[PDB]
Amino acid sequence: DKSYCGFIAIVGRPNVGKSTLLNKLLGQKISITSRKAQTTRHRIVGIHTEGAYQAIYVDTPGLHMEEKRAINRLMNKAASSSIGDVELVIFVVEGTRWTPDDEMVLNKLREGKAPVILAVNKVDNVQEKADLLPHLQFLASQMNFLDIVPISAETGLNVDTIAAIVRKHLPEATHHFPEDYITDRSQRFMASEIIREKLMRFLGAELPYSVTVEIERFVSNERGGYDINGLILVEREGQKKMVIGNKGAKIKTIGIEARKDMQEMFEAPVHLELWVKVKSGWADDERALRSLG
Ligand SMILES: Nc1nc2c(ncn2[C@@H]2O[C@H](COP(=O)(O)OP(=O)(O)O)[C@@H](O)[C@H]2O)c(=O)[nH]1
Repeated sequence: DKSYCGFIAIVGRPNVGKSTLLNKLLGQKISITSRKAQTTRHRIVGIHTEGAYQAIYVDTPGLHMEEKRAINRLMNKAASSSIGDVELVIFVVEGTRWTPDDEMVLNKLREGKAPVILAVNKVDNVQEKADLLPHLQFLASQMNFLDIVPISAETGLNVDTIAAIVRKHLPEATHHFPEDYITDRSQRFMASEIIREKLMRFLGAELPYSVTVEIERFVSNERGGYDINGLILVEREGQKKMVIGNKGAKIKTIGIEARKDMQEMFEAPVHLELWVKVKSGWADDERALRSLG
């Protein structure tokens, strides 16, 4: 009748789909990505809190004192307040690709005490579904995995399977964090949050699943103001038009409101541009439209 809270690492070389899977695990209808991907002192990438379960996702396999201290700062807690250890490692790879980078990551998991799960991502993207079996057996001989589960972070295929395992490894404990805590204080992130919020405000009942927001460009001008490029991404074409809305008024208003809330929070000028793109490729009219004024 009490609670569970713990640290779950998500690891794997760049591009295997770590952030994509993280987002499917957080389960927000609108998600945020960042093609900049930078390293923080506390290594928290996201927090999933549902009922009595709080999963704290990090991007290092093990937490070292410097980092527990950074995590305590983030929460504004006395630096000697206790912090547990990574309880489960999600090792992520893509389809049947296997490189020395993949191995460098593996090397640091045996170095640890925590059980490792092997999430074979981009499974949807495998050419000959045959190649899989032999590869998986080769993968399995690399170390004792608690489990091996092929997934598509994009589709959601098997991600619930990862979730359920994660829940199982949360030690009994009080939650560290408040339910909706901001772990990324960067202005760049704050811009995303505002767009996501305006999307949720104005789309209402029509707003689909799997929308993601992303800030392609964040700069300060000479005028001590700001220039921001926002990119809103949707699964299918029909959705792209609900976002733009009848006569382009929907995306027009969203932009106006977001640029407003943005100027207020940044106490500075803001020029905001917003693009709606369908994940699977731009388009002919759109690409040619992109490179303009
Ligand atoms: N086809 C396919 N692409 C994926 C899948 N998961 C992620 N991707 C793509 O992989 C690219 C990078 O994923 P990302 O999470 O940002 O990489 P990472 O955080 O550096 O590991 C993105 O364009 C994703 O859309 C998947 O399950 N299938």
